Amino acid sequence: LRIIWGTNVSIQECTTNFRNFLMSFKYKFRKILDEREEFINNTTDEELYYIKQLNEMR
Amino acid sequence: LPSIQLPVDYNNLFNEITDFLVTFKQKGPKYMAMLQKVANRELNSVIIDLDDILQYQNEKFLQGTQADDLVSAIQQNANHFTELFCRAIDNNMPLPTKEIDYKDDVLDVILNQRRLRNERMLSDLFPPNLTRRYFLYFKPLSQNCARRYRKKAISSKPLSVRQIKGDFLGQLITVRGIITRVSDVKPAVEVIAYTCDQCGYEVFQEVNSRTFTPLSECTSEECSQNQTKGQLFMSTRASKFSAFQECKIQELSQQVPVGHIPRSLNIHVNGTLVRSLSPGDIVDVTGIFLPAPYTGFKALKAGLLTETYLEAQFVRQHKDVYNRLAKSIAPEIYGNLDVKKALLLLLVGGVDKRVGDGMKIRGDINVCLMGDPGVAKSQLLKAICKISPRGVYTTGALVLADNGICCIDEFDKMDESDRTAIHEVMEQQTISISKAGINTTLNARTSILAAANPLYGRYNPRLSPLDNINLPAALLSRFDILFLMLDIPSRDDDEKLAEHVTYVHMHNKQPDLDFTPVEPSKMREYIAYAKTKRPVMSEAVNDYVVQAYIRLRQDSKREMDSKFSFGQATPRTLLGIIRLSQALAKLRLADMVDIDDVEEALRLVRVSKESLYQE
Amino acid sequence: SARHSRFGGLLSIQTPDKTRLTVSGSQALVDEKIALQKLDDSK
DNA sequence: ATCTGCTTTGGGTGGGTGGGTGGGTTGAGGCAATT
DNA sequence: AGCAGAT
Ligand SMILES: Nc1ncnc2c1ncn2[C@@H]1O[C@H](COP(=O)(O)OP(=O)(O)OP(=O)(O)O)[C@@H](O)[C@H]1O
Ligand SMILES: [Mg+2]
Ligand SMILES: [Zn+2]
Repeated sequence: LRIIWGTNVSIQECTTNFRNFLMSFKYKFRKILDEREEFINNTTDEELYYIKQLNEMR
Repeated sequence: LPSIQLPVDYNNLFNEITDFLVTFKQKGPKYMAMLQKVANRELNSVIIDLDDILQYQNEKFLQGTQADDLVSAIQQNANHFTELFCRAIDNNMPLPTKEIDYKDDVLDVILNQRRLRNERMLSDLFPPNLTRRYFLYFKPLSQNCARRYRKKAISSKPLSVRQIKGDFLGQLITVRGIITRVSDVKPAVEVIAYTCDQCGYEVFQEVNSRTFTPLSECTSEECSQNQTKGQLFMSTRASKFSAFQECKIQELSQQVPVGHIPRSLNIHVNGTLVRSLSPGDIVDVTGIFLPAPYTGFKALKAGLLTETYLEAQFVRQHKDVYNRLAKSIAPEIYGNLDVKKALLLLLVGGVDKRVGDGMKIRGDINVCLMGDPGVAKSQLLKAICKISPRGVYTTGALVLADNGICCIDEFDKMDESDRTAIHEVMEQQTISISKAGINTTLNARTSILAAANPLYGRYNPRLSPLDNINLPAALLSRFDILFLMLDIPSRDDDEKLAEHVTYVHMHNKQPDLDFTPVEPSKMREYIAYAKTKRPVMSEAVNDYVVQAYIRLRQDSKREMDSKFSFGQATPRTLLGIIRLSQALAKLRLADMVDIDDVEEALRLVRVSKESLYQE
Repeated sequence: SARHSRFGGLLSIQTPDKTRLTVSGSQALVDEKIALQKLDDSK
């Protein structure tokens, strides 16, 4: 088992957490977090953000 | 290493310290409450008041159970008692009252794992300073408390850097002076935490010197038993650092003897005392006077001479409206109402500078005083520069005056380089540096207050003003108000001035009694309030000022037809007039700029020069 | 490692018994075969 | 694994056949160019 | 005193 030195947080859990974040995430979550939900559109906010960012980077 | 028998036993002193901490009261015990706050992560600095120790000692004596003199022992040798007190606190730290996230802390997890490893090994630690989260300081023995209990307080008695001699080393003393240099805060290492790439253990090393030699080979029991050679490596995440800062304290002018030069002394600040000293402050630093031994070869070469410094432990820092303000600006001179009014207008410097079209009209009123030697130019400059919060006094510094009035004395003498610098400042309000070593550009929206003498040393009526002034005509034009003060002999005025100066010399106070000058603090706060405000102007006032401008331009052209005129009016004069009106309105505290303010500004510009030239 | 040599990532691997060994390197931070290879090579 | 031996800081108790692109930085005095 | 080398 891999653990960061001096802490009690697993590296595997971190990797899976960030992978889940990247494969599935939308700007609408950010908008609701900042209390800007009423500005949510129907196309850009509902489309995966970082997946598009990875595709364009490739 | 022979031995002596000193009349001090540290066991009774340690017992006394513990009793003082657990029992003293001045609610519950004061120091126990402070320790409770320290445990809950609220507090990170414990200050021991020697006054409290004296009070506790005298209370014990009154009860009849006389004990050892703790305060004198602390004062005579203070380095040891820091560690003694820290140990006493470590022994009696109360349990926390508020739950905290232990797992978040790196050290808690590391020490838990160390405990687990030790338990496993047994089934088949770390220095005390590592876990400390507080700093201990000594507050000196106050003079009043020492006098109350019939004792002498060496610690709180102030000393100059000269009086701090070589026999004071190792004591708790106080120094008086002004700080001349403070270094940046930086991390000083107390305990170093290593790691073993093979054994999986951690080592700790204590550092109490300017230098140290890092460990390179594992010393863990497992490594030695197995003989495995595991290299030790540093880890900054687990080490313990204390904020460090080095300052310098210099003698005051009044403390240096006759025909001598001032001396300076180093100061070390650690823990939560950092950032409590800045250059220019006059302070009473209390600290422990210690040497700074050299190391290695330098120690061998240096001989027996030793550097010294002070471990800071406690720092004590030392401390009709128009007419009234004008007369109160400088009561020790003979009244110059117009000049004082203009200087107050300069001080407030009201302006609405929001053109936003690419650049804006200058937002500072500049004043120039030019007069034959004998009139109070330097005194006016000194007073107007002390009153202002940003005033900077120089002789023919600008950075310090940014967004403030600049006090330039002997303006005429100044060198061409500084003349070009000010010319740049007025036009662009910017400080530009173009050097290979550094390239930094700073804005400078600062006002200038200049004092100069005519070309020949005195004003010559035969020659016109322009010829009398050495400075370029453009520079004079750029000034918002140019004041020409002359010294005309006269029986009555001379008698009044002589009586004033002579009364001041005999009694050391203002002679005038018809009116009472306003307190400087009230004037300063009112000036700041006025600076905070923002007036406005209408269209009718705009038309009035426009009409005044055409009248002034016609009159100035007619005057320029002759050689007597200082200089024909220009749009700069219009901008100056409106600037003065805005400042006057700011003084009035009213948005709407009254015609009265414009009229007063016009009168001020007229009397700036014509009033005395026509004489 | 993508980052430079002085980035400074530290590891704690858990043995089948409750003891923790220390390894250095991002590759170790990600992988276990690399961690064991480094453990062997550092001897 | 133990015994033998050189060299610092920075500074004139190493020097100018090591120099100043290896650091020790103000003060005075002479010279060309600028005036 | 720390480190560089020969027995
Ligand atoms: N109206 C006055 N009342 C009292 N003292 C005055 C007055 N005018 C001038 N003095 C005195 O004149 C002395 C010289 O003045 P100050 O040094 O301020 O200016 P100055 O001599 O014109 O300047 P400079 O140094 O440029 O020649 C000061 O001691 C000041 O006290
Ligand atoms: Mg003067
Ligand atoms: Zn080890």
